[PDB]
Amino acid sequence: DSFVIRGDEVRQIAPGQTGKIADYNYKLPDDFTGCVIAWNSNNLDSKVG
Amino acid sequence: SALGKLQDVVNQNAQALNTLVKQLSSNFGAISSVLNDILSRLDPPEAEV
Repeated sequence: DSFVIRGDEVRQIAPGQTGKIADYNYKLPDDFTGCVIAWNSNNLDSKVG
Repeated sequence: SALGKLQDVVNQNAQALNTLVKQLSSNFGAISSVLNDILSRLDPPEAEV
C-alpha cells in the first residue's frame, strides 16, 4: 500500500494508533505483521506555490 | 464448646471464601484494582498491558 502523508503522521501508521488520518483515512489491524517503509519527498512532492 | 469439630469446618469454609472475595481488591502491579477504570483511562495497547 502506497500513499503520501504529512511528516508528523509517520508515527500514526502502527497497530492500535489513534489520529485523524489513523481513524478516518487509513487503519491498521491490531495483529498487523510486516514492515513499514517511509522516506521524505521534498525533491518530488514539494512546490514553492 | 462440645461442638468445636463442626464449627471448625464452617469457619474454614467461610474464611476461605472471604479471602477469595477480598483478593479482588489488589493491584498486582497494575495502576488500579478495578479494570473498568483502566479501560476508561488508557488506550488499548497499554490497557491490555
